[PDB]
Parts: sequence; C-alpha cells; structure tokens
Amino acid sequence: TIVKPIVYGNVARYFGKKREEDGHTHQWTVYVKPYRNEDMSAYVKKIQFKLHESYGNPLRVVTKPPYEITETGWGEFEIIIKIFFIDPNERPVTLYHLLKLFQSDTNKTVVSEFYDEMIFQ
Amino acid sequence: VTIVKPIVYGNVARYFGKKREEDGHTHQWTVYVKPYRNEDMSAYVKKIQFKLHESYGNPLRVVTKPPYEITETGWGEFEIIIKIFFIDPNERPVTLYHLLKLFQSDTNAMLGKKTVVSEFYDEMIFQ
Amino acid sequence: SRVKGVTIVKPIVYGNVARYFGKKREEDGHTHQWTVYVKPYRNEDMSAYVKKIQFKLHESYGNPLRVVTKPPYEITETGWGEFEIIIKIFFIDPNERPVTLYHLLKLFQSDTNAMLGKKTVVSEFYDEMIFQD
Amino acid sequence: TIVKPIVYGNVARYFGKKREEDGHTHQWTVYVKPYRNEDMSAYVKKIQFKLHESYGNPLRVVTKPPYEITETGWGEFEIIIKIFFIDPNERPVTLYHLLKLFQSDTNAMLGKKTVVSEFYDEMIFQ
Amino acid sequence: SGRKAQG
Amino acid sequence: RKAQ
Repeated sequence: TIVKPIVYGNVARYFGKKREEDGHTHQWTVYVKPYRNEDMSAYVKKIQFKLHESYGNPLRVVTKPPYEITETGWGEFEIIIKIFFIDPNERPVTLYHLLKLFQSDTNKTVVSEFYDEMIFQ
Repeated sequence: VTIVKPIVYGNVARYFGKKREEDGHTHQWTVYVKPYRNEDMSAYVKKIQFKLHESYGNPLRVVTKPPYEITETGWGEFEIIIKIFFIDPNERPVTLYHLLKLFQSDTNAMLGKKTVVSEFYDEMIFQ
Repeated sequence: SRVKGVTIVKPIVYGNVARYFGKKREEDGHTHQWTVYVKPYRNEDMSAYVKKIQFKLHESYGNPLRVVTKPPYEITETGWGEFEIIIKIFFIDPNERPVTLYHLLKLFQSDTNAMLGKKTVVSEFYDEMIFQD
Repeated sequence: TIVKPIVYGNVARYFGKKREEDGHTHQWTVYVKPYRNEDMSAYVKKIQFKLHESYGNPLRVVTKPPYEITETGWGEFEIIIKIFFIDPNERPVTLYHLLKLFQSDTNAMLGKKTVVSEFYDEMIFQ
Repeated sequence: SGRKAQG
Repeated sequence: RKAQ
C-alpha cells in the first residue's frame, strides 16, 4: 500500500469592481498539488477539472504540472476533479471542491484548500 | 525508497493588516512537522504533540492524523515543545524545540517577503 | 567501481530558485535569474568529501559545462527557458564515478503562487549520496 | 573537528529621495546566518558588528537570531564582524564585509530594486 | 526550442 | 574608510 498526499482547492481574488462586459467579479485558480514537492506526472496521466455548465469548455484537462485551471467568474459552484493515472487497473480518484470566492466567518486573496491521500497498489 | 527519513519542522506566519481590536492579535501562524519528501508520514508517526504557550487554551495540542500542523493566531513569540510519538512501540518519542517566529527579519522585509518562514531539519532512521 | 574503504550515506538537497525580471530584456530575450545548487541536508562542510560538482546546461548557453570545486556548489545564470540540468557530483579520490542527478530548471511561477504574490520560484528535492569515505 | 558553514553580507535599498535632514540615502541590513538553517545560538554566544566611526554607537551586538543590524547612511565602508562562541576555549572569528549600497549597471536592466552582497565562509572548531 | 521551453 |  502506497499513499501519496495531495492538497486541492482554490485561490480567488476580487476585482476592483464588477467587470461590465460579463459581470465577472473574481479571478480564481483551482488546483491539485502534492503536499511536498514532487513531479506527480511520474504516476498521474491527467487531471480533469469539471467546471459549472455556464462556462464554455466546462471540462478542462491538464496533463503536466502545475495541475491548475485559472478562470474568472461571479458565483460559487462545485468543481469535480478527476485524477487519472498512468497505471491501468488503477481506478481514477474523484474529488469534489466547492469553489470559494467570498471570505468566510473566521478569516485580500481567499484560499480554500484540503488535504487528501491517494492510495495505490 | 530512502535510507533515512528526512523531516522539516517549524512554522510560517503572516501579519494581519493591523492589530485586531478584540484580542490584540497581530498574526496568523501555523506550526508543523512534515516529511521532506511527498510521503505518508503516518506510516511511522502515531501522533505529534505541540505544547503551546500557557496563554493558549488547551495548550497541549495533539495531532493524530496528517497533516501534523496547528494553525492559530497570536501576538508574541514563544517556545513550542514538539513531541513525536511513533507507531513502533520500541521507538522512543522524539522531542524538538521550536521558537514560534512571527516577526520578519529586516533582511527579509527589505526583500519582498511577506510570509515569515522558520524551518529546521532533522533525520530519523527506522529498522 | 571496486569498493575501497567504508561506504557512507550523505543526505543532500538540490534544485533551483528563480525570479522574474518583470520585463523581457531586449538584448537577449532573457526573463529570469536563477540559481541551481547542491547543499548538504544539515549545516555541514561538504568539501570534506566532495571534490567538484559539474552542472551541464542546455546548448543554448555559451559554456554549457560549469564546474564548481569549492562551496557553495551553485551556479547563477539568466535565461528565458526551462530545461533539464545534469548535475554530476564527484567525490574525493578514494572513489571514481560521480553521482548523477537530473534537475528540471523551474522558472515560471504557477498561477496560484502568482495570485498569492510569491516572488520566488523554488524547486528543491532530497537525495542521498552513497560513496566511499 | 566541527566546521559550521555560514553566509554573511548585506542588503540595501535606495531611499528614492535623498533625505535632507541627515544626508542619508539608503537603508541597509548586515547579517550572518548558517548556510543551512539551524540553532546557531547553540554555539554562538554573540556577534559584534563594528560600524564606521561616523555612527553614534558604532558597536552593535546581537545575541539571538536573527544576527542582523539595520541602519541608514550614505556611504560604503568595511564592517568588522566578530563572532564569539559559547565555549570560552574557542577564540572569536573575525570577518570583514564591504557594505554595498550602490547597484550594478546589470541589475537596473534586469529589474531589481534591492542590492545584495553576500559571501560564504566556514567556522572551524579545533 | 527542443528540450528547452518558454512560458 | 568610507565612499560615495
């Protein structure tokens, strides 16, 4: 049994104002990264980030680090993150992340991220 | 694999805009023990105790699953006693001492560094 | 190589730091300054057992083979591109072949770290050198 | 049989405007630190920084990390750094550092605003 | 170009 | 001893 730790989540920052063309208010980046520095592409084939249906190209795919997608928007929504491995017979792992744009009860740049573990062999 | 297990430990800290009026806190900080490599430290670590300053409630904080980190706010620097307990009952606990750093050095302030990092190194060997 | 003397293990970190100029330099198109390095894991003198460390750069560099014979074992350069550096660590003459490491030079800051305002890009790894005392 | 690598030197930044109240033009910080981070105070008792005689209080002493001294001024001069050890049997080590304030002509075109002058050395015990 | 990448 |  091999366990590879990861952290996933997003950063976001409010624009100055609401942008008039599209009503977007925030820039954000959603990501998966190793907990400590390592090249995950040795065992990760691709990571797909499924965005809200209001986006054109809701299914974004990253094949090389950094595994991150940057966009702008105006509302929060759930992103489905699916990690595909080079090894066949190795089930992809699926993560669910609520994209955070607005500051929380307890806390410039908003950060919402979580520790997780990928289990192998 | 690796012959010895390298670890890093210490803390990061971030200054608030200003002093928070309610409690006079000025910084958020996170004290930690991590493997250097991207590996599962819980394979050999059972729990890690972080003994905080007496001004904190429940100052003996225990973390039993990764990540081995405690995040708090504060206003002064103090020594944290870190005690690492191991899965193997024959491995004696290891005690580390760390001065929680909040204040950026003048050198690092003159460079662009907004985050305070105070990180130290150790190595463990397991049969 | 035939083993002469006692085999020992020395932990190291290696890799690079880099910083963006903030604009592309017109004379050569360079955009970043970077330093590639090998350091002992703890604060100790590596020159006691390291004879020299060679850093082999991409052929777009005028002298691609940089040799450092005294600490600190580092090379600072500027450039525009990310590429693999071949690092060869040679030990004092009880022994013969070098340890070879490969390091992908990292220059370009992630979007995440850019939004966090982090100024320096760092890519560092651990290894253990095994050689004869 | 103990060698402890260190780095020493200074950073400096131009004021932007020449301060007329005293003629100083730069802020600077001189420092000593272990090459790989460690508890240097375990073996260092104090570090003395001796400044130019144009400073009031030219002797500055630091006894805990960070081993650094911050000042302002207008000129480059040689700082004398004396490192004293916990062991009274260990003679102090003296380092000399030329304070750097003015930036190279390379480094405007690169795009840096802070001057750094830094050197590697090694402290040897018996 | 080649084994060297811009970004 | 002291310059510029």
